[PDB]
Amino acid sequence: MINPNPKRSDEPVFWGLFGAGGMWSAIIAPVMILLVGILLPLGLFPGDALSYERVLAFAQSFIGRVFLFLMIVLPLWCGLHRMHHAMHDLKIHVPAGKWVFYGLAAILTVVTLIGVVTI
Amino acid sequence: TTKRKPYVRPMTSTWWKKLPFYRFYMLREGTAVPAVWFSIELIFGLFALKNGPEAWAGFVDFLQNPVIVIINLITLAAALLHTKTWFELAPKAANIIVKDEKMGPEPIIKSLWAVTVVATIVILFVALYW
Amino acid sequence: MQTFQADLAIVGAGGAGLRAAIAAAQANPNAKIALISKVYPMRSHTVAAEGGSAAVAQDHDSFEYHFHDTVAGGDWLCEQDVVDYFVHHCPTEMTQLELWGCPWSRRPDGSVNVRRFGGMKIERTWFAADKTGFHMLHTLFQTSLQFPQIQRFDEHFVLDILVDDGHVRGLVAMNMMEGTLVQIRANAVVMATGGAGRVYRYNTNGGIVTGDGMGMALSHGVPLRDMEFVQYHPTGLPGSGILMTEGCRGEGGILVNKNGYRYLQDYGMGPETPLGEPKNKYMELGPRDKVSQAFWHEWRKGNTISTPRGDVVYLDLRHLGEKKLHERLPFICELAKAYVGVDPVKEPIPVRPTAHYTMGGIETDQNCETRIKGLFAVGECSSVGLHGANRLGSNSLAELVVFGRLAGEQATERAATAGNGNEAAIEAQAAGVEQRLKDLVNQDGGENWAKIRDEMGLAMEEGCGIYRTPELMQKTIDKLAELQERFKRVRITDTSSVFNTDLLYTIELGHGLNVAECMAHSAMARKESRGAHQRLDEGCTERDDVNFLKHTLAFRDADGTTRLEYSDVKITTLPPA
Amino acid sequence: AEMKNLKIEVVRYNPEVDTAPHSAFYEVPYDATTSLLDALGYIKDNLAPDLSYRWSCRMAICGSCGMMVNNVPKLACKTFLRDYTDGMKVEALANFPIERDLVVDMTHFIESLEAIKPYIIGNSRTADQGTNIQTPAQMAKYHQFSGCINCGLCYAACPQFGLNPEFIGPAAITLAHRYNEDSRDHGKKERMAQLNSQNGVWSCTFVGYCSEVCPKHVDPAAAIQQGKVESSKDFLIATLKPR
Ligand SMILES: Cc1cc2nc3c(=O)[nH]c(=O)nc-3n(C[C@H](O)[C@H](O)[C@H](O)COP(=O)(O)OP(=O)(O)OC[C@H]3O[C@@H](n4cnc5c(N)ncnc54)[C@H](O)[C@@H]3O)c2cc1C
Ligand SMILES: O=C(O)CCCC(=O)O
Ligand code: SF4
Ligand code: F3S
Ligand code: FES
Repeated sequence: MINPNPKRSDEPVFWGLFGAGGMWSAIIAPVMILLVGILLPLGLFPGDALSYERVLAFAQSFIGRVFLFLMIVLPLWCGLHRMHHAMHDLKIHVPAGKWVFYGLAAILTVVTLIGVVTI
Repeated sequence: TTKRKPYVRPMTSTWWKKLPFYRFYMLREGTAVPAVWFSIELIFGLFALKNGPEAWAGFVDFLQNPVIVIINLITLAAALLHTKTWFELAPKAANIIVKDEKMGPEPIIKSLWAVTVVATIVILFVALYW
Repeated sequence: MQTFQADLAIVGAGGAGLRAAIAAAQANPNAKIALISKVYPMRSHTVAAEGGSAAVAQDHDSFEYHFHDTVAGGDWLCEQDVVDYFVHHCPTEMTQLELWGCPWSRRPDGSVNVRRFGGMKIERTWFAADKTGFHMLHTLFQTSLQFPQIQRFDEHFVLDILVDDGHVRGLVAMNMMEGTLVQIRANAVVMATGGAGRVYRYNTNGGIVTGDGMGMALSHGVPLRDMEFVQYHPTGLPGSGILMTEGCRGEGGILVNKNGYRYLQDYGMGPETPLGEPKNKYMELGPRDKVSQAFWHEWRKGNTISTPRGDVVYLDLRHLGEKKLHERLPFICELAKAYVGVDPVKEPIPVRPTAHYTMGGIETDQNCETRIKGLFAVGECSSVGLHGANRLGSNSLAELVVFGRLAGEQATERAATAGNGNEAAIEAQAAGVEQRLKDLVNQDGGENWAKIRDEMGLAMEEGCGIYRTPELMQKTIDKLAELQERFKRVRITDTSSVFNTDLLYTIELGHGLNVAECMAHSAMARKESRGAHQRLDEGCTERDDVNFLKHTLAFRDADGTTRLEYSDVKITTLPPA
Repeated sequence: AEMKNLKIEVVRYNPEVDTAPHSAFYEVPYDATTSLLDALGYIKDNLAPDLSYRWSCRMAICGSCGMMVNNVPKLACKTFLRDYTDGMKVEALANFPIERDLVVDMTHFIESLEAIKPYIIGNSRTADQGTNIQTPAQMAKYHQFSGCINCGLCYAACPQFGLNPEFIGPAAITLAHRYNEDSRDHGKKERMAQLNSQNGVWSCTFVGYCSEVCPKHVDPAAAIQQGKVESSKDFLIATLKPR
């Protein structure tokens, strides 16, 4: 019954990504949700550290661009990867799972790549 | 012919609802949602930031809508959970022998949080202090 | 009955059975071998062995020391021609086990470590933590997967063997899941069913060790050798009879009575040794029998601590400490915690001698062949003449691989030389089996099998103990005779066919009683004290080389009588004196 | 003295008569030391003599013991009644087809184990040359993973196995990993295919319940992870082989 010789899985690429994704997201997202999610919108910051001028100065620097890219993209691969598996475990039947989720990532990757090559 | 009728119990969509160990796993996986939600926010942010001061202001206004705040707080709760659980699991990928024993997960767990702490500070510093 | 062809059939998927399985496949690649087991191969009792397997490894050792050790520990009832061979193939076989992946505990220089067992002066016991059996069986089983030649029949209960004209020609087994009968044709058959420890009330054995193979052999004219010799292990948990490895006492554990007195010094095994350094042959490490005997005496004085589980003495392991314990005693640590509620670092563990190893078994030549051409026995169910009156600790597991192999190889040749038997009388033999079974199913009477069981176990304990007296051996013999009778009035209430255990347990009980009778009859007839056999009655308390340097052979005749014969003991270079 | 009794529910099933498994209750006397396997036996000898189950060692070493107890994959011979004073429901090992009573078809599990070639491969050394050399450090690599008693609890535990019966499962993977990590073996290539399949390591979403129930403390979850890493290493090598 157990087949003689199975076909290699594709998963090591997605797992590879989701690996970096989950790792980055784990170390860095906390701080980031704090700043953008709570500190900035509540004005709880020294002088003008999170003023529209300063953010932009950083966003337009080389480091900033690279940084924002990873920051947006890495957790996307991780999280989407996970939602894809959540479908199976939750017993939900999804047409073209890999194409939907991993597609969605690739798009937003691009949307982002564009975004940080500047709009 | 055979007298045996092997009975196969069916696995239901709700299986994880049964045992708390499973629920907690579902919860662990639930953190994916806010993860992407947040990454999405950053996109709006990023693009509104490129369309100049007026758009950026209306983005900062969005993040002030009392509901959004509540969602972003939850986002952070999700995040921390992801962090804590992630830190428990990654060490299992290593198979590391320190003088004749297989080293436990603890040494790595600590290092990972140590790095998290340094990072958390370094960013809060650079972001707010200069 | 569906029929299967095989070049040879192995009954039993334990260590020895599997070792024969592999041996046969390497000796002839084109063979169809039938490996037959009532449980999955890795459930065999062998897996529970903790002490270790014995083989000459150290530079200052010698095969002659191993030999001396066996024959002496066997009280000179060993076949010295067989012992000689055995010792010589121990390293080969142990090494090969390493070669197939057995993770033997190693010296820091990365070579196999060895420790002392069974009182051997030079330590030659190879070990893997204290799960040596577990590793050996799993290694052997997992190895056996790579031979296409081996066809497995898992969960198949072997009912009988087929024989005509002094030759084995096959066997008949139940497919336990389906409840249907099967017949495997083979011109040579290996009995590797393990012993009969399960006929005692308290014993260290797995439920499956019920003597089946021996019983089967009995039914065909084959005698059982030296069934009076039954080995108790000095230290077992009360109630379950669960074994605590001698390794406890090798690492420095102590045995104390209700006054915390180390009692063994008062029984010829003194002077008390310091907690640090134990010494071989002294105190807790004294000879096996003397340590068990000492329990009996201590109980006589009223020095045993009394639990609801029974009267016990204490095995004290606290002075060993945390680290020492977890490196070598982790398994023993969890057992005691689980089954008696004792952390061995916090407090003492209850122990008492328990029935352990069947020295006796199916009679065999130096080639593992029985009096029925093509029929073989190996391992605990057999008697090759290795152990004599007392098995050396760790020589048993060694025996599985050493003789397992020999059997697999010998059976390969008999299967090749066979020629054919008469298929009419053969198919009639099978009709016979099938019919005897329907006889047992239909049998009415309303006697409960489990009580005949419970009562056989009791008679065995009370009559065939560490110490043995005519009065009790007789009462046991008598008791067994009633139980044998009552057995014929048993009703198997469960009539279903899918994994009927009611039936299976009942059949094994049948076998138990036949075997039990052979221990009891053999023991009484041996009017002497030798090895595991200790009689208290006048003029039977010592070793008699004049009249009893001979093996006991117990046959069972169609009339249901257990009749004894004696045979000579082959001696080469080690005459007693 | 007087032994307290315990009302034990056991889910009976007879393929010949029953259409589905149905509960059955049995009063068992017990004390501090009574296991479920002891209880099971009492029932068989005294109350229900058609009660079929697997057991042998009586000391949690053979692995034939496995069943469900209050919805937890447990070993009869290691489950003690003293803990279940507040009701005790006993069921056949989950995620396996029930054959009869507490006895489940273990077949997939067997074939699974067999498929990963669990035996030393491609070591030409022979017995006359003596044994291989292997340091305690080298053993430590695979050692813990070598203690699986093929009990199968970890499969009843695994919801991924529950949702994909074709998933070779925690044990099988673990056992493969043990041989791959044995310094004495060179049959890694012969095992990767099975581990690399979607039904291989790639069916594990790291629920990690396997390691939680495993009576032999083998942490199969950790081997699956370690196997995920190796499958990915393996994937890369084979992507970069144009050869
Ligand atoms: C707790 C314990 C510890 C021990 N430790 C050591 C030790 O450290 N060193 C040492 O040398 N010895 C030790 N021994 C003794 C040794 O383990 C056994 O004698 C040895 O394992 C027997 O192996 P075997 O193959 O002959 O029997 P087993 O391995 O018990 O063979 C059993 C096989 O035969 C099959 N079988 C039986 N009846 C039937 C049937 N009717 N139909 C089909 N199949 C059947 C079973 O299904 C099973 O596959 C120990 C024994 C015990 C109980
Ligand atoms: O004490 C042990 O662990 C083994 C006793 C001797 C044997 O059975 O081989
Ligand atoms: S890993 Fe643990 S649970 Fe799984 S079969 Fe092996 S011993 Fe049993
Ligand atoms: S529970 Fe199952 S999902 Fe993986 S971690 Fe264990 S095999
Ligand atoms: S009976 Fe052997 S594992 Fe429970």
